Amino acid sequence: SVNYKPPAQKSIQEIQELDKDDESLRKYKEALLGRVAVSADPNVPNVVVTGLTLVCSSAPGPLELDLTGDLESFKKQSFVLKEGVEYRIKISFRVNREIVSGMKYIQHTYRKGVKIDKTDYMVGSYGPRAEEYEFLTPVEEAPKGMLARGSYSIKSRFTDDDKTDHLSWEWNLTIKKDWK
Amino acid sequence: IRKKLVIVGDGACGKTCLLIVNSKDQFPEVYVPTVFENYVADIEVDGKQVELALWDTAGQEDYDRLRPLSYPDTDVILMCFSIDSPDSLENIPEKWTPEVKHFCPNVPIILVGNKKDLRNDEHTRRELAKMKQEPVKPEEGRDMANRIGAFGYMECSAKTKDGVREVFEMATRAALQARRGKKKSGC
Ligand SMILES: Nc1nc2c(ncn2[C@@H]2O[C@H](COP(=O)(O)OP(=O)(O)O)[C@@H](O)[C@H]2O)c(=O)[nH]1
Ligand SMILES: [Mg+2]
Repeated sequence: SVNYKPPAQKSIQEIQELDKDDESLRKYKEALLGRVAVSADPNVPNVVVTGLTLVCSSAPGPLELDLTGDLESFKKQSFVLKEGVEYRIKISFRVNREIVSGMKYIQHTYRKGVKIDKTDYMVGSYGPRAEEYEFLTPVEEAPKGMLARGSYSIKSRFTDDDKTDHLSWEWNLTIKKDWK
Repeated sequence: IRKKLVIVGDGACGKTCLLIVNSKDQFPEVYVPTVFENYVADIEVDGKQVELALWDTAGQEDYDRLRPLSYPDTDVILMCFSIDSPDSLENIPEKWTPEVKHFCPNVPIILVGNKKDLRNDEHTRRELAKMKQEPVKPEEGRDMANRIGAFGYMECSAKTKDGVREVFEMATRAALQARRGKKKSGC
């Protein structure tokens, strides 16, 4: 509103041429830046979403989802986050052959079966590259309080301008008093 | 200290010449590149010392396809039209504003009216008069700035250099804010 656109390659170339040186140169340068691519073839796929990672300095262990693997098993596990702690969500992906415009990372969070949040993040236009991309979201905080602690379930969607489903997956986030 | 600027707006509204003037202190009278690339501007803006990277973009149609790659990580947008082109100004709310809100949701915008030297230029006034137009007025640029949520509206002339220095100082302020713003956140 926005737108768308686209275209381419051529354209660138053309531118460158224109022429040269011149312017162209420048343109180329630018382209370169864007660049480259790878492849061519376509178938392959042009975009391969490889992983999700919660960048959290306070966390005693790893917090990464290998998205090239089995996605269902994630529903039987969870990520534990202590209440109030800051963290960013890193989406690791590869743009292999063509330039992708208006990339968007969407999260709709659920508590006890019902959807309680919807958040869209603007990733941008990305040209092909041999090297993987890592998109960081702005600094977010884990929720705090009696009514905020508990088990959550996030339905993530990495998409774009043409509304292509580069990858869709479900992961859980359990907010606690302490890491334990 | 390290900040990213992206400059956007209609073809031929004077973006590249503005960046060249800011950078080299002289208007390019003969050759002008489609995009002026890789330049980091040293700006002192009261208190710090900023390194402001200047990312130029273009259209002319297909440069359309690359522009998106310019927006990751910007700290401040200069969104331009030219004061000799009422058409360029309507593109602000019609094209450039949705594009930049899409790619840079919460980055501050400075709306800039370029070619301010043409506002009383005789050939410009003649050419526009024949279309029952006239140069953009400052009030219009300020109200467009208001409408689109800009951090502010400024005018300059790359040709005479009037107002250029202040454009980049305000963009730098804006960027420092952003951071612061951032913280814040938302978701
Ligand atoms: N009168 C006048 N012309 C200018 C000014 N700045 C640029 N120009 C001219 O406008 C045309 C377009 O300039 P350019 O910077 O390439 O615009 P771009 O397509 O937005 O980068 C060229 O012919 C420039 O000489 C200015 O401040 N005053
Ligand atoms: Mg140009």
